[PDB]
Amino acid sequence: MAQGTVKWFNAEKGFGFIAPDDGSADVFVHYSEIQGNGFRTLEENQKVEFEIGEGAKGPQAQQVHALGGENLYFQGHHHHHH
Repeated sequence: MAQGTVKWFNAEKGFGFIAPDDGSADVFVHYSEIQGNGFRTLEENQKVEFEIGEGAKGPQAQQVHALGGENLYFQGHHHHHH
């Protein structure tokens, strides 16, 4: 297993790269391997968990589950006070 942060992901094409927490070997992401909430996509600068395997472009992220990270959205901006 491995975790990291998707450094960039092309949602249109369905591929990208993650910077693993394991020292970041630049793991290649592919939408078919992504395990999301219905989406097979990732957001740039998002935390993620995956399994590094061997692909044509080097290390490939298999079973790519989006961890998220910054989950404090829609709690501010407009009236962070009752």
